[PDB]
Amino acid sequence: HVEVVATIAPQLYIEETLIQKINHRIDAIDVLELRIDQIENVTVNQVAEMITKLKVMQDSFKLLVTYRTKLQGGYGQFTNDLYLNLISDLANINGIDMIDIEWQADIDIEKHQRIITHLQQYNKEVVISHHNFESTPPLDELQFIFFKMQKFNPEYVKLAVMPHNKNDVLNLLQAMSTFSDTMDCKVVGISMSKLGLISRTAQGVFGGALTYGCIGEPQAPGQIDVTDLKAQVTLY
Amino acid sequence: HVEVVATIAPQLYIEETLIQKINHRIDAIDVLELRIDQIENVTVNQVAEMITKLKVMQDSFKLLVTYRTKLQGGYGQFTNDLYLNLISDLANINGIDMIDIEWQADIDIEKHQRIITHLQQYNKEVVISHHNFESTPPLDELQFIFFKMQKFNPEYVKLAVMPHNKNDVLNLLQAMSTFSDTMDCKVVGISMSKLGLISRTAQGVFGGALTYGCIGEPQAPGQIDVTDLKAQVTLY
Ligand SMILES: *[C@H]1C=C(C(=O)O)C[C@@H](O)[C@@H]1O
Ligand SMILES: *[C@H]1C=C(C(=O)O)C[C@@H](O)[C@@H]1O
Ligand SMILES: [Cl-]
Ligand SMILES: [Cl-]
Repeated sequence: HVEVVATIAPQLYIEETLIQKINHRIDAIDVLELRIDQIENVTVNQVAEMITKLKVMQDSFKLLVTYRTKLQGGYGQFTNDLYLNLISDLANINGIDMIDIEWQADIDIEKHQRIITHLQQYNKEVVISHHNFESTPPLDELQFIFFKMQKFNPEYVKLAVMPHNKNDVLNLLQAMSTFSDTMDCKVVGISMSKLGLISRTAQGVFGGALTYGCIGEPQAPGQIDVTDLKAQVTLY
Repeated sequence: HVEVVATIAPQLYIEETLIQKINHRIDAIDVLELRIDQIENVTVNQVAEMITKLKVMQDSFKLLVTYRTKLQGGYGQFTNDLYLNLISDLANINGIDMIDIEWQADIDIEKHQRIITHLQQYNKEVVISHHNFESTPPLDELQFIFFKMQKFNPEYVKLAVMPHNKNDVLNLLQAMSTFSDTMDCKVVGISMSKLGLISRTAQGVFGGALTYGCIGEPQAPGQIDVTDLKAQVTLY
């Protein structure tokens, strides 16, 4: 039941060459993730334009739009206020199925619940996400983070962490697995880098709902092509 | 550094057709495991004859001979006395590189140390093995079993256990991983069945030294072809 996400990161012009590679991989892709943080001064209208090119394929996959802030390992240098206005305004593009919203311990909980409630009222599935690109907290802290993110009643919680050792990979898998056993909410757990690759291929074994791959070059530490990732998912 | 084992289980006649399939897979196979417990009243001289056919390939892989008792999930119904005489007598076949000897909590420790010391004096590498085909003990018990088997100073310790859930798979990986961090001894940890398949493909990720696959049909619960298993090992 694990769905394969293809992450793309184009500029305001989605190339015909990229549309072509998406189509060659159509049977591997359940979710197409349009990263937009790589577009300096991206607007909602530019996102709407790019989605017009993708929606022809809307029958073959769900569309997820993700603005990854620089603080959380992406390229987005929007202010928190401009970022949260972008997330809220993405509710109006009909073609979007899913929206990523970032979680960290210092957020305004009230504002986050307002935006999340708004996205869901506009029939958008919310992925609440947390990335640590430096380290992997101990097991009890990983479970704590999943627990705090699920309190917003999102469709998905996503935790991505950087292992320094084997135990860090096992702690991410164990946290995801325990969460998946106890909660209705869908869970996504990533151990990044080649060391954590087993979290991407065996995601379904440990109760996770999405696994992220690329079409060309790795879009995050440890990513492989979605054709190869679908083949991996199929093995487990 | 994880070595791929190809398990074969022939009758006194090793078929030319089997020798052919071994040769097609020569680049995937580091260790050829000749199971012999499927041969009722197998003798050391019959093993010696079969090894004559295999030793032409001795440059391309190590030869491991394994008598798996019925109590430990194999077909061998030799008495403990006849089984331990077979293990000791395998020391005299020059072509054998490795010998599997079974461990369980009720063994005569003195006799086991004598045989293990004899095999090693005859320049055989010892794999001390324990199989539980019904269940997976809790983490502290898994570590206990590895700890008791390593006290014999074997070349390898091998624990194969049957998971009932995700936590059982994670406990096998964690036990193997902790053992590999603290001991010089090589370690092999198998979670059997499709649920435990990640233990076979990601064995090297968690500090394990061997991973077992087949040439045709699965020879143990969860096994895949050694070509596909080598490809998996190569990914991690
Ligand atoms: C979340 C996680 C990713 C990953 O680790 O592969 C890729 C990124 O684009 C997603 O937003
Ligand atoms: C030990 C383990 C095996 C496995 O689980 O694949 C196969 C068996 O032949 C080995 O002795
Ligand atoms: Cl699809
Ligand atoms: Cl070889």
